[PDB]
Amino acid sequence: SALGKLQNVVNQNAQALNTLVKQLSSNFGAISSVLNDILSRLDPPEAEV
Amino acid sequence: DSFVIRGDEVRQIAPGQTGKIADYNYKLPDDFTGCVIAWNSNNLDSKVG
Repeated sequence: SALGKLQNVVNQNAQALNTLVKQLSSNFGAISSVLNDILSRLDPPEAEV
Repeated sequence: DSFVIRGDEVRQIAPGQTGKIADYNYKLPDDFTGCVIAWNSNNLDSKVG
């Protein structure tokens, strides 16, 4: 338990990176969370919406 | 631009619209700006035969 100072930096960096990566699976209000599916299911005028 | 089409196709004349005439006859840019004018012509463009 002597080296908590150096472990905290690694933990913070890893957790921030993990949160940033996990933020990709969110709708944010859209119908689906993957844009490949969006482009292959609707016409452009609402696909862009 | 002036032409004559069927009654149900007056709605198809708009940016980002899909249809037989929209794809194979007349296509509007998605960034179209201007106005659209249409009127019926039974008194001029109709024949009993």
